[PDB]
Amino acid sequence: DYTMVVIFVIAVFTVALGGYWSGLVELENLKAVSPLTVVIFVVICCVMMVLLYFFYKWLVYVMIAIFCIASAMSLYNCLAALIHKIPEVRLIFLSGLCIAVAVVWAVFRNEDRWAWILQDILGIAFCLNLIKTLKLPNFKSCVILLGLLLLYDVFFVFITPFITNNEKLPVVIRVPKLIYFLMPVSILGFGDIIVPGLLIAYCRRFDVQTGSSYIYYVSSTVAYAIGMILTFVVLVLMKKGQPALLYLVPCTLITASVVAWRRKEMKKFWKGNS
Repeated sequence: DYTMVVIFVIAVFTVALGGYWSGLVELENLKAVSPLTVVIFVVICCVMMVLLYFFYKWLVYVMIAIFCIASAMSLYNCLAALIHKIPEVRLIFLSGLCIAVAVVWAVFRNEDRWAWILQDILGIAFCLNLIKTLKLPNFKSCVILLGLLLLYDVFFVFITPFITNNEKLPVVIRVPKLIYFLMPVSILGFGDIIVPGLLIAYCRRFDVQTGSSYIYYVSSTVAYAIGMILTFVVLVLMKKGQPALLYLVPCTLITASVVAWRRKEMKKFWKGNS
């Protein structure tokens, strides 16, 4: 099907652009001018999932509204830069366009014919903003967060078989089967684009901080693409829904570690340039 080639492009240029955009912000700061909170992150986080499981009805609409507002803000921030490069009334027009798109998507949520493109655009903007704004301070935090979320995925795949209202969470990216375009789905969540996206952004940021090159950014992006290809290959071969993190976290972490080791730049990479 011609969706494993489309969702591979949507989920790779979003990560690559987010990492490059994050490194572009860091270049201006140089020019013009956590290990203990993991327990709280685990607690609070899983509490949110428990609340979603217990109060799905009246807690899916608040999640939808939060997604609408956050995606509208992120889309405005993303589209602002492109026009800032191009040589206020225009800014308020862009804000109106973004809020109109968000409200149109919110109204047309269950129209599965053309709401998927609006959800994909809003989600791409949201991920492109979360990859840039969220600043992981050091590779220790990157490893901790990626390993924790890999363990969360493992729990996802190891608990659901034991167990086995009409709304749909907007946390996912939906693409129909692009072979005759009812339509089936090709779902890829936000946590498979953001969580390694933060690591590739950190690789680009560290590369910008240390001299001027593209080794870490290119290596992380290539390894992420290869991990996505491996995920698709495993999905095709074994007729089972395998979480993408399980194949995206090792491929990126291992290659970052190898690049750091084979460059005498591990100590700074692990501690941070600070």
